[PDB]
Amino acid sequence: GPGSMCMAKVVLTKADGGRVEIGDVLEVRAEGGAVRVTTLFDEEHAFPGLAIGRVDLRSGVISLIEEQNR
Amino acid sequence: GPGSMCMAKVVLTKADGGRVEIGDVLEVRAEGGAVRVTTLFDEEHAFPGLAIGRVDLRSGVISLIEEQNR
Repeated sequence: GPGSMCMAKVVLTKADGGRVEIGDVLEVRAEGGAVRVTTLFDEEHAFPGLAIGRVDLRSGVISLIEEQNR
Repeated sequence: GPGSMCMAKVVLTKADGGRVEIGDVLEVRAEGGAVRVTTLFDEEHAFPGLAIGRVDLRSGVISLIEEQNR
């Protein structure tokens, strides 16, 4: 495979129209009308109004999508 | 090298109470009404009524859940 190894990364778009990325994730979950995600920094994030849309293991990218379209 | 990236694996539960797995996946996608997933064999799969529930990077397990709970 590739010349080195890393954990996955998350990417999302806010209701503000801005974007956020989270590197070195240990886990991601769709739960309670939100996405939760946890890192090797012992930090945990939460993003309401999202769901897990795509997982691309060729590059380790996890793309989130808005669960509402209104 | 030594050390290199490796593919995830998917798990899901059927309406019969049995379970199904897909090993060494290149990609997984959700479309709200279904999940779809592709392997290193150039073989692709589809599962209506599911969505992506979690991605656990500690083990490489992707787990699917039912898109309605009613």
